[PDB]
Amino acid sequence: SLMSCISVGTDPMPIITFLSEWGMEPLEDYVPHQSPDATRVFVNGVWHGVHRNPARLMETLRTLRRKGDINPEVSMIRDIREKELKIFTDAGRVYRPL
Amino acid sequence: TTFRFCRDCNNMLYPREDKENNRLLFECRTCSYVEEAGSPLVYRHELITNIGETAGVVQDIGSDPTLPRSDRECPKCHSRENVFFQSQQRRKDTSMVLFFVCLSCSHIFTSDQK
Amino acid sequence: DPNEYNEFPLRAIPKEDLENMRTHLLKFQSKKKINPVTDFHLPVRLHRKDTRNLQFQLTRAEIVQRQKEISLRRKTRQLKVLDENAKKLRFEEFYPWVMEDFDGYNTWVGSYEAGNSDSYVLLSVEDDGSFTMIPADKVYKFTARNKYATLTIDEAEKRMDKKSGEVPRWLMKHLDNIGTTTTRYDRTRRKLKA
Amino acid sequence: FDMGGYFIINGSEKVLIAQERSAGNIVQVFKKAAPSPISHVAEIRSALEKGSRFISTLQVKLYGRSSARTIKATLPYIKQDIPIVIIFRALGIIPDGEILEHICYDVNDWQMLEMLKPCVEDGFVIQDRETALDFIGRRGTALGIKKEKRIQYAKDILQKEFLPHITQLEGFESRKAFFLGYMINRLLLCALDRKDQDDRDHFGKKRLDLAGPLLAQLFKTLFKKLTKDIFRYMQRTVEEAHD
Amino acid sequence: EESLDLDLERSNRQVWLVRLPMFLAEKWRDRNNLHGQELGKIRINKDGSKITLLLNENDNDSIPHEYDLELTKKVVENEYVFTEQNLKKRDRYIPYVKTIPKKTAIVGTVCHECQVMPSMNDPNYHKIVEQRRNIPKKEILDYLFKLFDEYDYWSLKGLKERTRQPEAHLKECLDKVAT
Amino acid sequence: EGLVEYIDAEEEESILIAMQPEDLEPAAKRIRATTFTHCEIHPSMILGVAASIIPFPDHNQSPRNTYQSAMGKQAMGVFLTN
Amino acid sequence: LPHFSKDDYSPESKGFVENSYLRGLTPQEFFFHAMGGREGLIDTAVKTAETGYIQR
Amino acid sequence: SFNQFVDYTLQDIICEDSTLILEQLAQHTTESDNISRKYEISFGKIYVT
Ligand SMILES: [Zn+2]
Ligand SMILES: [Zn+2]
Repeated sequence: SLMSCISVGTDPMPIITFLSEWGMEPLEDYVPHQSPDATRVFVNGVWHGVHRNPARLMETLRTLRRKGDINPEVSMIRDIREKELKIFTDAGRVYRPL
Repeated sequence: TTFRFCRDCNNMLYPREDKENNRLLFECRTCSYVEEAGSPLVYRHELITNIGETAGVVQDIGSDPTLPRSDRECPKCHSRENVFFQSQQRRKDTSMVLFFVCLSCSHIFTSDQK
Repeated sequence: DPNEYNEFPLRAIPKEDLENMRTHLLKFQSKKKINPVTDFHLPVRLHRKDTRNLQFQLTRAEIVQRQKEISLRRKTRQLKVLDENAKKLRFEEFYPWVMEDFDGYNTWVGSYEAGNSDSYVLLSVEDDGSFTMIPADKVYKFTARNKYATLTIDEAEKRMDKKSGEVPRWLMKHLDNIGTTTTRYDRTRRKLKA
Repeated sequence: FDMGGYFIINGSEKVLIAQERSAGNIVQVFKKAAPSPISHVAEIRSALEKGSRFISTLQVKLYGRSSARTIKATLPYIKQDIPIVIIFRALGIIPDGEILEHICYDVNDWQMLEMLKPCVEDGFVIQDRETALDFIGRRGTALGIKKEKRIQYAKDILQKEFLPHITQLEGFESRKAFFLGYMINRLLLCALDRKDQDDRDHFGKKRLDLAGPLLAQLFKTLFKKLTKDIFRYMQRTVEEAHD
Repeated sequence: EESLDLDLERSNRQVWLVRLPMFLAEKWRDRNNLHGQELGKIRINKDGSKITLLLNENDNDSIPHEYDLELTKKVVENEYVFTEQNLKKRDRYIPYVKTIPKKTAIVGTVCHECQVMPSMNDPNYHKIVEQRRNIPKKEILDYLFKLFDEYDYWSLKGLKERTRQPEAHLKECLDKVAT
Repeated sequence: EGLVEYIDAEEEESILIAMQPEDLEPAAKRIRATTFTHCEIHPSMILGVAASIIPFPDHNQSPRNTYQSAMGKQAMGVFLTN
Repeated sequence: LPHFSKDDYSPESKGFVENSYLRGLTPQEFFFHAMGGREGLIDTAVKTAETGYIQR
Repeated sequence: SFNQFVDYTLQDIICEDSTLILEQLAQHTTESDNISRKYEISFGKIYVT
């Protein structure tokens, strides 16, 4: 379609480091009991760890990608129903403005 | 029907029988720790399942936009705001039950009319 | 804040002591608190050994008792290159860290995890209140092993082969009652008694 | 007016066309038909941009429609599918409660735990990590100084080739374990009918390959051919000279 | 030379573990740093549960000075930190697997883990966020007799280096007497 | 400065769209929720290049659109100026 | 379709084109119309080859 | 897509596999001894016209 566009990919490492710095638990000390409801975080499929308060991260990443500090091809989803949070930054996605 | 693990080494205790006193000795197989169970019920099947219609109630459902909103009252707090959605357990023979959750009382209630 | 606490900002380590030492990190895997300096039959020999057939391995007390009783070229090749640090890491962790008591009653086997050893950094208050400053280098996770007289490969294969509708429920207990495949602590006890 | 992203080959204007494919590195479940002994399978494709094409296909399979309740996982280069408790021990998780903590997350529910009990009973055979790592998966090449299999060789498999995203280096077995447990949980949810069957014609699970990636494929292939050819003529210039 | 056992008396020591922001880790893992100096000050409440880091101006304001030190774990168990400095220098048990157990030493246990977080109100704080966004037929005849006396399987190549002579002359001499 | 957003094919499983910028924005011609996060730019931009030439494409049958979109590539006119 | 809240079964949400060709279609209805037509086309494109083979 | 492939992805695909070495010490015993003849070939920055 007319305003369609194609993602060209961007290195996920700044996002990974950033997202660690704003509060994660890296998977190596995750335990299901002590965090019975915290949210999984994925980046291009690879799990990177669990996080406690998801909404603050979600709005923060929205503000950051709206301020122009993340390449706006990056797409995030908070699937609230399943305690999921996905970050996608590969090439080859299809997106349209809004 | 739940599993009890060996406290001494995290492996589930297995049913094994006292040959003479006739008791339910849940014994560990990894180590030699043994445990007396409570009830003669061991195995359990449930050939018919009918549960799961209210799944995934997270504490912050109202943060999503795509849930609709209505005007029934929570019969704990009577706030006129609420959120409703379809039953979660997606089988071909489930119902049209609506589950109302209110943001104020954070309380779930249905609208069954049997 | 008023001095309601040991306000000693960091005193860094001796740089001359920093060389030729590496300070890793120990991790245990059990729900109960473990203090080896109390529980273990000291002396404790933390070694880096191969673990091949550690069921038939050495007890220190058994070793002491046994010692007391006795007394064309191809000319063409290609090295597909690899990082020197990674290769050295492979060489170092080609054997893991093993620590036991003197009896061999309880053994613990380490392994390497590469999560966030770099980002961690150590701060210990000393006896005088000195706050020492150590950049931690690596972390090792240790699991107890053969605390319950583990079985072995071949009879295990005959067990897991589809010859039975179900394997025997108390098969390990029956094998122990037969007497085969004793624990390492039991082997040490038998060698001490004999 | 000739805004045109095309090429001139032999004086004729040639154009690429975007291809598509399923999204890599993403979880799909399936419901294979009744007459097959398999009922539900999970798939993970993978890639790593894109040395030797990085196919690295993985499955988790389920059997039966009862008593055939078992979870065999396929894996290269292991010629037989393996029950998963062996794999958990192979990654280095011994005690069964913590295998279960890897798999399921709500300790209160149980239906998954009775669903997993037979696989635990399969796992009653082997109680140590290298005594799991030993298991066969021959598929070549010639064995070196071995007894049955090098434990070193099996752990080299699990390190280098297996699941070639989340890591490849040396030390991330716990991450591999959680990833596997998540996969099992997804499969088990699909077969336990709490979550529906996946879809393949959702658009977001597709990507559009395009001029850059296509040129990347040709360039990688051609340059690896080139590297092989330059490695030739350098070993066999035994006589002079360094041209 | 020394003993083969580890150290134990430093078991009963308190060690604190810090998760660190990566710029601050690079500043604090320097060999030209680590000289006993005190680049900051810590501040615990009387009631606990909140620590800021009073970093001194040695950092020269590129990084902040007010760091909200967040205690990640209040109580920590089964954690022991140990060192290893190098050492001064059916019963067929292998004695030497070339294990080289150096001077291993406990130095304490861990009760707390905390994370350093710079307080966002500092101008250097959140500036780092956009920074992260920015980034001789007879003689040789007798000589041959000694040579095969030295070695009866004397090869032609060994013969040639022991002669340095015309080879056709060498070969016609050898077969006339022996092999 | 945060006025438009690029949205891939998945966040539509997380967002809500308005047709018009007036459709629910204040609280004999044609027959035509309060939690909108996005509004689409213009609904006519769901079309493609060929189908953006059909006048009043909302006023006929879809297979006829498909035929026309096929045939238009066979038309002739100018194609360039050089 | 992403322009409605979840869990509806009102006919306009699931695809009843109430309107008429004189008045034209609201864009959602336009999309559903495209769906139906596409279904017809692909059915023709498969049935023709199969019926030709069986006729031969 | 093309601009991405030219600006990056090309230097990347070169630098990921630049090294190629045949460093010859002796590849047998002696040779007395011999020394480690580093025949190495590696690629650096690339150029486009
Ligand atoms: Zn036990
Ligand atoms: Zn209420």
